[PDB]
Parts: sequence; structure tokens; C-alpha cells
Amino acid sequence: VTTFVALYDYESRTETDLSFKKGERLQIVNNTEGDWWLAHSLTTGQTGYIPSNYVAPSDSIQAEEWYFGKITRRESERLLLNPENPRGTFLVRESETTKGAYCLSVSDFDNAKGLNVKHYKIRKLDSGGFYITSRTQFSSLQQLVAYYSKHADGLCHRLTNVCPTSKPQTQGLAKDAWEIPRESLRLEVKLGQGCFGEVWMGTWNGTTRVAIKTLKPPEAFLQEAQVMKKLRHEKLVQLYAVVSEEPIYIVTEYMSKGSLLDFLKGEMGKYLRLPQLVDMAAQIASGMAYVERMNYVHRDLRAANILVGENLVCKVADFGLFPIKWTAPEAALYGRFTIKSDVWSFGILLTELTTKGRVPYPGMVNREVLDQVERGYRMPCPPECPESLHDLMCQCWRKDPEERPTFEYLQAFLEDYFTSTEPQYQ
Repeated sequence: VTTFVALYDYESRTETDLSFKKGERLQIVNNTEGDWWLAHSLTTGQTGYIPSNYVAPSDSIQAEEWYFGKITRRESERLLLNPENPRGTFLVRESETTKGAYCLSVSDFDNAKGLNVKHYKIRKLDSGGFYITSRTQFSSLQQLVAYYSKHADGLCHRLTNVCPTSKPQTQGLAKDAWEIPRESLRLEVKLGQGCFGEVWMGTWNGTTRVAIKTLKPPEAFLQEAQVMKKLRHEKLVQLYAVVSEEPIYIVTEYMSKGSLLDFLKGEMGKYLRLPQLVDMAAQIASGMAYVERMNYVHRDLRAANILVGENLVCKVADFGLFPIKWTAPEAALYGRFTIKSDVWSFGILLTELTTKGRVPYPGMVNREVLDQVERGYRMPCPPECPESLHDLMCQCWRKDPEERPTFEYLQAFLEDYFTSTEPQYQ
């Protein structure tokens, strides 16, 4: 009754932690809130720390290969939207809206709609009962799923394939790692170079694929990397460790696809449809909606400071610590850098997003822009970019910061852009 189960396959990166394959039964006595727990594999007889978020009690709903827990409706769609997923690919999660309730997200396919995802809410009747419909109830989510894996009963499709999912991100590199030794990082590929440093694709402890931001020739930054250490969100690139000795290094989560900009201009940004870029914009607003309620400020939001992953996952990087074209007037003429100037910047990012990577104000020069904008100038609606998306941009470009939307609004607006006149759940 202390047995946990591995949700995904994990590989060691230290002498103190331990590798384990998805499914293995681990033994953990003190499962107090924490990121790393000392566990014992009943399978291997091995002992070592493990990322807490990679296991779930064996006799639990979370141990269900099809229960994604508190996965957001959008990330569930992202996952469920994988082309290599037959109709009926599903997952079960907690409905983040009508709290207490549960949700069954199922993938479909119809030419007049293409790949889509139907969200059937399951009402966990207080009295225990469970149902997607009243005329049909069960005692466990495991049974409902069982039943619908053999019966459509109205559902768009019969529950078939359990929605896949790659391994998540451990929180941190190791149990206590943070200000690691420069001797552990093995830079092996350069993918950047700015006026503040470069960004390599290194390796930590030989096995770990990280990302090192070398800021070749301060110390008063460390005190800030601490607050940047706490900010934990899915749409925010994770900062693993930082080095004191100069030059100062910054190890961070590695994004296979690279920056959103390049990704846009490359040989992929073309086949990128509108619901794609809007999704990509929704992720970014989510991350910034977090940076927002955390009372923080990015100070330099743009498609260059955004990294992309596998299934069009986009994450905000560099948050915290020139780019006039992205800077809100007040920030450039008063140094007033707030979450509102950040919103301004976000509207500019919407133009790169909707213009395959095109530069904001294609025709003006740095100095020009600041002045054009002061007189009230604003970019026009890009080619084939909905006029409704431009209206959203214009709201971000309002003169008065207190007249620009919250990222919470931007996210909400962006997540429901296409399904505005449809019901949340079937």
C-alpha cells in the first residue's frame, strides 16, 4: 500500500537517483510533497531518488493509462490531435471549468471538419455515481470507459485507443542541483549568438540533454534567477541550474524545434494553418498569463524569445531580464516596463505569427517606428490574417496601457477563437 507505479520510463543522471521503466512498481515510504522521493524498485531491487511527478499509487485512478488527471482541455486536444491517432483515441481528465466534474476527450474525423476533439463531460454524482448521460451511470470511471470502449451510445465514436504521451519534464535536474559546477556542462552544438551571449546544446552529467546560455562578459542577477527559479509553468521554459563563476552559465530545458521565429521562417512555417498559429499564440498567452498573475514581467517578448517543441508546443523563454519595434511607447520613452508593455509586445508577436515570421513594420527603420507609433500609427491587418485577430492586436496596441487586455483575457479569447459559438462539452 506504499507501492507507486512509473507512469513513464526514466533514465538516471546521478549516482543517487535511479532509472525505472514505465510500469515498474516502486516502494516509497515518505511521499511528502516534494519533487524528488527516495524510492526502491520492487522490480530491480534498486534504490535512489526519483521525480515525484513520474509515478502514481498503483491502486489509484492516476495509475490509469488513460487518466490524464488535471490536463488542460487544450493540451488534451494537442495530444489528441496527433495524426497517428485513430478516431476514438481518448483520455479522461478533470474538467478545469465545472470543478469536481470529470471529462472524456475523444478524437474524431469528418471531411467537413477534419481532425477534431469532442469533450464529453462526466458528472461525478455526489452520491458516487458517474455519467456522461443520466440514462447511463456507473460506479467508476474505469467502468464507464470500459462500457464506451464497446459502446458508442451517442458518443462520436467508441472508446478505442488510449491517448499516448511522451515523458514529461522532471522539475529540476536532480534532487538538489541548482548552482552546478561548470565542469558538468558539455557544450556540443551552438544554435545562437547575440549581444549578450550564446546558446549551446550541452549535456549535464554526461547523459542529460540541457541548454546552456553563456552570457560572456553580473552577480546581482543570481538573486533574480532565484525568483525565476520558482516560476513554474508548462508554457514557461524551465530553468534548471545556474553558475556563479564567470562567465555565468544558464542551463535550461531543451526545445527540439528551436525558436518560434526560425521555426516560422523555415520549411514548416508554410504548412502551418491558422488554427495552428492561433494555438501557438494561445500557449504563449497562457505562459504569459502565468507570468502575469505571478506579478512578473517578461520585458522582451517576441517570436525570437519563444521556443518550440514536438507537437507544436511553444514556451516563453528569457522571462525576467534595443527591440524598439516590439517595445510599447511608454517603455521606450519612460522605461516603464510592465505587464501591459508586455501585452503590447504580444500584439506585435501576433504579426510575426500571422506573417510567416515577417519583421514588424516591414519598411520602417528602428528610429522611424517609435515616431510613427507616437503619432498613432499601427500596423495594418496582415494578408489573410482574420480581421478579428487584428482587432485583438489593436487592443494590445492601445496608447494607454490600462486600456490593453490581460494575458488572461488574451488566453481565454485565443483558446475559444474558433469554437466561440459552440458548447464547451457535447
